[PDB]
Amino acid sequence: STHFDVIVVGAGSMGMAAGYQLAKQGVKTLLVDAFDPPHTNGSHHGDTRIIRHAYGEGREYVPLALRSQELWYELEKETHHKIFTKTGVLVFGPKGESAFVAETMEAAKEHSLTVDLLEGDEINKRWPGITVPENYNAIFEPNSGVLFSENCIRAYRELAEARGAKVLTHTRVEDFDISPDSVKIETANGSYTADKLIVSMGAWNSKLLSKLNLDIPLQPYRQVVGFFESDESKYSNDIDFPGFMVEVPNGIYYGFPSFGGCGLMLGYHTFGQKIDPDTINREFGVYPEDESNLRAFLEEYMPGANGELKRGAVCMYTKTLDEHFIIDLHPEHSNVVIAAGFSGHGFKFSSGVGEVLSQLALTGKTEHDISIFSINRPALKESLQ
Ligand SMILES: Cc1cc2nc3c(=O)[nH]c(=O)nc-3n(C[C@H](O)[C@H](O)[C@H](O)COP(=O)(O)OP(=O)(O)OC[C@H]3O[C@@H](n4cnc5c(N)ncnc54)[C@H](O)[C@@H]3O)c2cc1C
Ligand SMILES: [Cl-]
Repeated sequence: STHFDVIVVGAGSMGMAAGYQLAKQGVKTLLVDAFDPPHTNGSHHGDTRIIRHAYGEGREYVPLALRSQELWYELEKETHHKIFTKTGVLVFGPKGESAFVAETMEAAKEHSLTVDLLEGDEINKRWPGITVPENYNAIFEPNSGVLFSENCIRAYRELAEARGAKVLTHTRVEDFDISPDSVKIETANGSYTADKLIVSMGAWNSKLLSKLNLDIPLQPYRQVVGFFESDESKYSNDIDFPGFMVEVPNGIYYGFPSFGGCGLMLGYHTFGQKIDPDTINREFGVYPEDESNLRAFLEEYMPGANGELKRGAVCMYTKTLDEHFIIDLHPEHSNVVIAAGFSGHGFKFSSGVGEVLSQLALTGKTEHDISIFSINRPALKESLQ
């Protein structure tokens, strides 16, 4: 008996950003979440996320990253919660052997991004505590950095609610009923209707998009991070130790300097367990690889950051087959917007994605170029159910 203008299902990284954008414009919005964001059951916890701009994954990503960066600076000004610290982001790998490094370097050139290029011992000299072989090269982006991701969602929620958005917590959406002129969601706490729907359920998109007659390969992965006791004279943000994402022969790792003595945090990017979001084991350390894959990197490349484990977390990626996002209207329903498959690299864009989703919901179009995120693209291996 309350009709909304827009309902957002899944008020996490993408949905809460969309909620803020909609509320800002006086759009009557309901956000429904299975938990109470920010929380520790989805893809947004573990405190910190890298934002970088030299995005070799595709041209379309660079302006989205730069717009998102400006939106994060705006958010910083709007809230009391801490949003962004400009740690810089270091990318390294073996010379001539890392597509990730090469693509990052190409992206910086193509978009005239401000970066430093260094190699071998220059890396170890600039950032004491890093020990790479002489045949490694690097590209450092001084103006990118680290987002406090739980703070971001909390701030967007507070601002959205202040403007009149309603947030229904601890409420799982179980089904959808879509009409030419309205949308309906079904939950154990009641059913709700609106003119438009945004669907942004994170790892649960892989289970519930079938309720919208969609059959899209989406695989959730269990991805752990650990915080380690570190040499603070080397690895502290206070001594300019950078965020990093790097490629070594056995994969990609990412991490964060120690903030206020929390310890250096590390994740292994290219490996995780295939899981179901409803049965995933969210306890860190239950597989020996959780800790050992991290320490194998640290002892080789960041040896003074390989101390006692201070904290672990268990988070999820949701991968598409091509590892590009899905941001598009539902092919059968122009009043339904889908945001899915962020493939372990979506958080930095979540501010810009909130803007895109807002535009798609209200106008059926966006000013951003999102062509590479089309739900109809062949590399998805997608169709209707
Ligand atoms: C360990 C780790 C490190 C990462 N590091 C980075 C990084 O450094 N840089 C970067 O850009 N990205 C990073 N990412 C990726 C980024 O965090 C994700 O791409 C992004 O958070 C996905 O956002 P989302 O809104 O799709 O999912 P979420 O933020 O998980 O939001 C989905 C929401 O949907 C809700 N929901 C689920 N089912 C229902 C239902 N049936 N009804 C109602 N609500 C429902 C959930 O409760 C949740 O709140 C990392 C991810 C992980 C796991
Ligand atoms: Cl993801």
